[PDB]
Amino acid sequence: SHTVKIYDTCIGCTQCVRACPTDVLEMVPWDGCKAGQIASAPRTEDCVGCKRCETACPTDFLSVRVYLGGETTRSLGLAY
Amino acid sequence: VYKFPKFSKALAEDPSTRRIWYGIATAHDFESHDAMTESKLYQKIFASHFGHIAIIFLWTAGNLFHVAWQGNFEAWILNPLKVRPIAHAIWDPHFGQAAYKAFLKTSSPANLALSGVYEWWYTIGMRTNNDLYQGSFFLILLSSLLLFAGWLHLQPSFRPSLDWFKANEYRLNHHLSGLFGVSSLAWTGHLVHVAIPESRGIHVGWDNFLTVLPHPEGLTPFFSGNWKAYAQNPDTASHIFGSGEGSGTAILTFLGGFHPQTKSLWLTDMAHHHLAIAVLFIVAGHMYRTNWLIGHQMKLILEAHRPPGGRLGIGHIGLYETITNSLHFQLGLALAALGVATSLTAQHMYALPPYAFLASNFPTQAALYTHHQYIAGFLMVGAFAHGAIFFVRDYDPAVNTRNGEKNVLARMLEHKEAIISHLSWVSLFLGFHTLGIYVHNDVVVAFGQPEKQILVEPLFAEWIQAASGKTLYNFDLLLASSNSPASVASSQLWLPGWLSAINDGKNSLFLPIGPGDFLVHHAIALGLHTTTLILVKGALDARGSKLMPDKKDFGYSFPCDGPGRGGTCDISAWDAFYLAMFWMLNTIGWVTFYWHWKHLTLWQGNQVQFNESSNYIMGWLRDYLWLNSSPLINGYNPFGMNSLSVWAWMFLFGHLVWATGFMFLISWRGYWQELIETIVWAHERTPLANLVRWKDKPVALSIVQARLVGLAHFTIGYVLTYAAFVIASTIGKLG
Amino acid sequence: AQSKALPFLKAPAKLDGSLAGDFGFDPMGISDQVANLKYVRAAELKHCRVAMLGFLGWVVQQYVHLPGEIYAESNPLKALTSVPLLSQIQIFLFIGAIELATLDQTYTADKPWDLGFDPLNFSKGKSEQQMKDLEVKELKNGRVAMIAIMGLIAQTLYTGVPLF
Amino acid sequence: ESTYWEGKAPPSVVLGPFLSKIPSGVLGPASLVALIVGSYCTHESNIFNTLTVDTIYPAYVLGSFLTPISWGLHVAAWIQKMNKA
Amino acid sequence: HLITDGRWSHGSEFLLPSILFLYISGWIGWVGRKYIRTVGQTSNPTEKEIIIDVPLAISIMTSGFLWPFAAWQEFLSGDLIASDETITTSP
Amino acid sequence: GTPFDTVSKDELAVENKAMAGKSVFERAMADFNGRYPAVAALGLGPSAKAERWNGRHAMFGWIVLLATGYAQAHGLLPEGGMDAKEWGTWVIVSTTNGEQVTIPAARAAIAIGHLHFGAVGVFAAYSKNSVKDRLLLEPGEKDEAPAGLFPALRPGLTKEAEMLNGRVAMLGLVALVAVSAATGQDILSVIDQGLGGLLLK
Amino acid sequence: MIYDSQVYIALVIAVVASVLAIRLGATLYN
Ligand code: CLA
Ligand code: CLA
Ligand code: CLA
Ligand SMILES: CC(/C=C/C=C(C)/C=C/[C@@]12O[C@]1(C)C[C@@H](O)CC2(C)C)=C\C=C\C=C(C)\C=C\C=C(C)\C=C\[C@@]12O[C@]1(C)C[C@@H](O)CC2(C)C
Ligand SMILES: CC(/C=C/C=C(C)/C=C/[C@@]12O[C@]1(C)C[C@@H](O)CC2(C)C)=C\C=C\C=C(C)\C=C\C=C(C)\C=C\[C@@]12O[C@]1(C)C[C@@H](O)CC2(C)C
Ligand SMILES: CC(/C=C/C=C(C)/C=C/[C@@]12O[C@]1(C)C[C@@H](O)CC2(C)C)=C\C=C\C=C(C)\C=C\C=C(C)\C=C\[C@@]12O[C@]1(C)C[C@@H](O)CC2(C)C
Ligand SMILES: CC1=C(/C=C/C(C)=C/C=C/C(C)=C/C=C/C=C(C)/C=C/C=C(C)/C=C/C2=C(C)CCCC2(C)C)C(C)(C)CCC1
Ligand code: SF4
Repeated sequence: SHTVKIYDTCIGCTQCVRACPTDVLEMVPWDGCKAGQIASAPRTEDCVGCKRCETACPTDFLSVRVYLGGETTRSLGLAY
Repeated sequence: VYKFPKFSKALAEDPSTRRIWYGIATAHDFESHDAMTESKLYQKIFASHFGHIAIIFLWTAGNLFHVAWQGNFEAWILNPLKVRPIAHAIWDPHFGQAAYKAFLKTSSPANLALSGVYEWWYTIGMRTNNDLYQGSFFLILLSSLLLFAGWLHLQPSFRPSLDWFKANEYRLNHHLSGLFGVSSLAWTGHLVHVAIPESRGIHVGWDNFLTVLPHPEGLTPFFSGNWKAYAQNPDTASHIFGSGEGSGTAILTFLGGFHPQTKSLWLTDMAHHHLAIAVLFIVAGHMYRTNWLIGHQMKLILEAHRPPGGRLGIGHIGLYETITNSLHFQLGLALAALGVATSLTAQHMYALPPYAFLASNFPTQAALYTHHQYIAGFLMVGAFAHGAIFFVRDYDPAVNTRNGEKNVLARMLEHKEAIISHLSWVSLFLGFHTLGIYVHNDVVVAFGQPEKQILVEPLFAEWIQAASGKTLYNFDLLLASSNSPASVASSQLWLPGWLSAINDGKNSLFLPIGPGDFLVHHAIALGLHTTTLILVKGALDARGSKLMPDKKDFGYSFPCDGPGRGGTCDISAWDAFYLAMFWMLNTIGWVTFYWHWKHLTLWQGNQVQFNESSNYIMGWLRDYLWLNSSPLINGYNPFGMNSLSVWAWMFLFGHLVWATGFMFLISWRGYWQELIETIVWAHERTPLANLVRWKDKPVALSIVQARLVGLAHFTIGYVLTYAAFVIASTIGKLG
Repeated sequence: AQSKALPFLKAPAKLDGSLAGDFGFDPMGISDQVANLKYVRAAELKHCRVAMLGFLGWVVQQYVHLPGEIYAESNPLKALTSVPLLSQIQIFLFIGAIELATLDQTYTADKPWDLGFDPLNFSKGKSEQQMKDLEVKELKNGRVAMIAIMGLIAQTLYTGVPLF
Repeated sequence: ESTYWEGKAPPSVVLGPFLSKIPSGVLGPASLVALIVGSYCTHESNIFNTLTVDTIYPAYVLGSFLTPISWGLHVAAWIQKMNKA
Repeated sequence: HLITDGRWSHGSEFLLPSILFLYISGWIGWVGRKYIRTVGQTSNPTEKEIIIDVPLAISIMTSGFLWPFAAWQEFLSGDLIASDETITTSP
Repeated sequence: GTPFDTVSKDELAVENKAMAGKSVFERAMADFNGRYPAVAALGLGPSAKAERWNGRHAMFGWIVLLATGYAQAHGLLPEGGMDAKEWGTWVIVSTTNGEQVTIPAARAAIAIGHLHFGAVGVFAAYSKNSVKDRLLLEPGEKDEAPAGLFPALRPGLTKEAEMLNGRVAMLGLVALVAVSAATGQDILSVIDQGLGGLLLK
Repeated sequence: MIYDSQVYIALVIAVVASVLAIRLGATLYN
């Protein structure tokens, strides 16, 4: 499964979570930004690696980073 | 679906066919394997080196055995200029009677030998098919030795530690002195003892070598210091190679130039060369410090080399630990040196043929030059790729930095933009203007007015030729003058031989050059600069850029960073290697095209055809490719076939593999995953085939794998089609 | 200092005490690279035994020959080529059969030179001091034979006189 | 140890424990003498008299080797002079 | 055949055309750089690059005949080269 | 060389006390089985199953060699060479001067007979569930126990009898090849000499 | 022309080099 990391440059704009096609990211409470929220990656087993999450990231060099790793039938997007 | 990639658990859990594909392509990346330590890494690399040397020796033994068994070496000895060497016999059940008849040579269908091994083995003193068999036997014994050593050094009590592997001074002392100097000394011993008398008709085998004196005085002049005695009475100008007629007694001489009969370097010249090289390397092998308190510690040498004014930063202080702890830095250095060395071999074995009767073997000359230049390009690209790998995974900025200031290597990443910008400027400059002059000549000649061509005389290169003694450009410079101190100094040692060879129209020694040579050399410079630009950009930008300031966290080879930020196709350092492979192939193609056309015109005699038509592109296309491709394509026609039929088949095969590479390069993934899904549905929903199901889920090749496969097809097709063309054209044009 | 053979040098670290025949003779420090002295002692003893047998065979072939004609050559180096290849290949196959089991044995055992060869039981009942003395005798004789067999080969290759 | 340097001249340890103790007043004149001798040997083996098989003269050859050496001797002489030696 | 080693005897083959091109190309580069730096200090620098300020463009273009002198009067004042406001990648 | 250790103390050989005693045959078998599993588990290599099968084949082949000698002596074994026009250029052996020496027809016929027998063997190999004695070992099956230096003297159609006769036949083939190589005659010539003359008569 | 004995023993020696190769191959692990 791929690896997804969140960095404290998160501004809690939720654009990553609402762009994930496989429900990998979610918004959790935080105290490091104005919005009081930070993205989390608790379901990386469903991560497919499409990187839509970081295409919607407005922070300078990203706050969500996807590191491709071992492959799985879920991560390979295999309907068969 | 398990246990194949034993070295990687991440791959072994892949349910798709990607596991099998990636298991092959990651088998030799030992540093990325599961449960990996440095000691195991060095030990496995050591054993793999032993197995590799064993493979090389087995390959040489096979060549020797097949020349001894199915060749015509003995017949070729008596008539080297008319008998065509045979590589090995052919047994192919698909042959028709016509193919058998056409490939029939003596007793069985056989392949002509284009490796030049006949001339090489004849020069070093082999005259019998039993001498080759002895060499094959000995080489198989050596292969057995190396395999036993490789097995032994994986045993518990014989596995070397990291300190032994990283002992730089000991390895350098031994490699230099022992390997280079002592191997040169032993080669001089063989050259003299066996080769020198065998060229003079005296047989020196493994029986009468302790009783046949290589020199009549017999080691007396060496100890007495009368070393001139070994140079007295050299081979005359009427000496027949392999016979005592017109021979001499000298063993170490300066003669320069070539043998008047074989048109190759004097055997006594090469023995003296190897003796001098042996002495020099044995001396140089005592430089570094070992257990006897004298020598050099290279850490101190590197650290002490900081310019006092200060322009290289802190100097080379951190380079010792950087190189020692990285196997990719050393691999890149070795590959760059090997690439330069084999480029040197290619450029010198045609200008200064070292083997008897090899100058008149035009197909083998072309094959050898092309082979070595392609190997050179491969080695250079590998050196740069491993430099990029070192940047990605082995480079440590802390080691190469002292109190903010950066050392000589870390400073290469500070002006990396300057380096890349100036490489780009040079590439654009050369490309723009070389293409401009070529297209100007194209248009001007096409319009029927060739006098308006832009033809620049290569005066700088002709100046060098005159400096070495060529009296063809009326420069009267250094050795073209009989009064210059450069000429008076060697007027009694090697000028008469050298001048007689450089000032000869039948040699390849310093071929006469004109405007076509100028333009093609500028094309070669453009190719070199662009390949260097791609490779250097990939190496320096390997650790990150503006589009990906964390590229080092993704490794040397990864597909992309996604469609975000405008698109990040081919952003990894591996992709820079992948792109530079095309430019290396193009540059080597230009070099080999130039060499082959120049030598085809020289051998055929119509050197005016090259000097006139080489200044414009259509000249190349019409007079090299279209003209010399006629014998090759008529290797088989609706009327018959020739022994060149295999070369035409290889020509078409190379074109096919090239275009399949085009498939794998133009069409990307995603289009092949959906098609594979449709095929999967079709297989799953059809009777009589539902009984058979795959264990690994069939998926499309990964992006990086697809790039590799397309590059492999491109390169294999390129090499095969050009080898077929050059060989068949030379054979069919020059008899 | 600690070398008995070279009373002035100090021996290397691995040359001490046990492993009879230890006279501190390792000026080049070869023992510093080997992990232990087991394999090098096994190789030295194999060379010692082969050289003893070679010297004995050299002298006997000088004086005594088998009844057949093929064994009538007096010069051992000339007999190397005069003797039919069948005899030499049989000898080589016998040696290799002895050598493969000991190949499995040598690289792992604590006493690779101890092949268990004692048909006459010359060591049964001997004390430790007597056993060490026997080992010293064997090593001495073997080193002298090695020097001697190399000298015989050199003098036969250089003068043609196989003895004296 | 610590051959690394950033001042005006490197420490004398970079010369080895044989040249580290030579006074600069010895190395300097020795370097000049070696350079002159090597240049003369080179100009006597060649240039002034053309080389021949019968005329090699190990003195001139060995001599000529003092020219490359001279370079090192005067570099060491400067290093010693700047290090108050 | 063109003799481009540098000798003035065959100076009309390469050297004089070389000087002519260097003058013309320096003119082009100088006027382009001057226009870029001039409209780079206005409210909408990007707009003035697709829609050229033809008056200012004509003003700058005819002023390029002094490009060798202007270049060796701006390099002396340090106005030709940036120093450290230029951006650099991560390594 | 001196300031470091070439071999680390953590990587040292340990004497395998598990092979104490264990005569060279048992030691070799254990070393082969431990070093090369999944081919030892199949019964391949120095195994009793492989030895039994090879002994059976050696006995049958002594019979085949006798039959071949008889056929050569008694005017059988067709004469001439194969027809290159009929069987392609792959049957051509050499072309000395304008004539094509082809594979002898006798060699082709003998190869066809050997192909018959080898096909029977291949069928029996891919017929494991219907044959009395399989070729390879089933997972779990354990190799019959080595017979030793001398198998039990049990006359008749016994496992020991077949074992002993297979060993004898394989040794006979080894001796036959050794005699042919050392002396230099044909294999059938050696068999003829070793039968007095009653084969090629 | 080399004899049958010359080719045969070269083949036998090649076999020995093959057994040494698999031993190195198996020692470099699966
Ligand atoms: C005298 C002792 C000696 C000798 C002969 C060798 C020999 C060798 N060692 Mg080695 N080694 C030694 C001592 C020695 N070593 C010591 C003491 C150490 C420990 C410090 C090591 C540690 C060591 C390691 C760790 C490894 C080796 C390896 C090798 C092999 C290299 C591959 C090969 O075949 O190259 C053959 C090369 C040649 C015959 C010569 C090459 C000729 C060059 C290319 C031409 C250059 C000419 C010229 C300069 C070209 C430029 C033109 C000029 C104008 C500039 C080679 C057999 C490697 C190997 O493969 O292991 C099996 C390896 O991995 N050694
Ligand atoms: C002695 C030289 C040498 C050595 C020791 C290495 C060693 C290494 N290289 Mg390297 N390399 C070299 C030369 C060398 N290379 C050269 C010359 C190039 C330029 C072409 C490269 C380019 C290169 C790249 C781009 C990469 C490596 C990588 C690696 C590492 C893993 C290798 C691997 O996984 O193999 C895998 C082996 C294969 C996939 C087999 C490929 C076989 C090719 C396709 C040819 C087979 C087709 C054949 C010709 C069939 C003929 C067709 C017929 C019809 C005629 C390893 C440390 C990789 C790495 O991760 O390094 C850390 C990596 O990404 N190297
Ligand atoms: C007109 C302004 C201008 C100036 C002063 C420069 C100056 C430079 N460029 Mg450059 N460039 C320009 C426009 C300009 N460029 C444009 C429009 C492009 C897009 C095609 C490029 C693409 C480009 C590349 C790809 C590279 C450079 C490089 C360079 C440097 C080396 C010179 C060179 O290789 O020329 C390159 C020149 C060209 C490739 C042709 C430029 C096209 C025309 C002639 C320029 C445009 C004229 C413009 C419309 C005039 C309008 C002004 C008017 C309204 C007043 C140098 C800093 C190289 C570098 O970094 O080396 C250090 C390099 O690799 N440039
Ligand atoms: C053979 C030998 C020892 C053999 C011992 C054997 C086999 C013992 C085997 C057993 O004990 C075991 C293992 C185990 C027991 O349970 C069973 C037996 C079987 C009992 C020693 C030779 C030892 C041989 C030695 C030391 C030889 C020294 C030779 C010298 C000095 C020669 C010098 C010369 O040859 C040159 C150099 C040049 C010539 O020209 C001049 C001269 C002078 C002739
Ligand atoms: C001698 C032999 C093996 C000898 C092995 C030895 C000494 C091993 C010794 C070691 O293990 C120890 C002791 C200890 C180890 O630590 C070390 C070593 C040293 C490794 C095998 C012969 C093996 C001989 C064999 C297997 C013969 C097979 C013959 C067959 C199958 C018959 C075939 C035919 O019938 C056909 C097919 C068709 C007919 O036309 C033709 C024929 C040929 C007649
Ligand atoms: C067993 C054998 C053949 C067995 C054949 C069988 C079972 C055939 C069974 C059949 O069902 C088939 C298959 C097919 C049916 O249509 C026919 C029958 C018949 C029904 C041959 C052995 C053949 C055995 C031979 C040839 C043995 C040769 C031995 C030699 C030379 C020994 C030499 C030595 O003994 C000395 C001299 C001295 C010692 O110290 C050293 C050595 C070397 C050991
Ligand atoms: C990336 C990288 C890398 C790589 C790199 C490379 C690959 C490089 C290449 C390089 C090269 C490839 C170089 C080359 C060089 C060359 C030279 C440097 C030459 C010189 C020459 C000379 C000097 C000569 C001279 C002369 C003359 C001219 C005449 C004759 C005589 C004489 C000799 C005098 C590494 C890994 C390291 C690291 C990391 C980074
Ligand atoms: S890849 Fe990016 S987008 Fe696709 S799931 Fe994993 S996180 Fe969400």
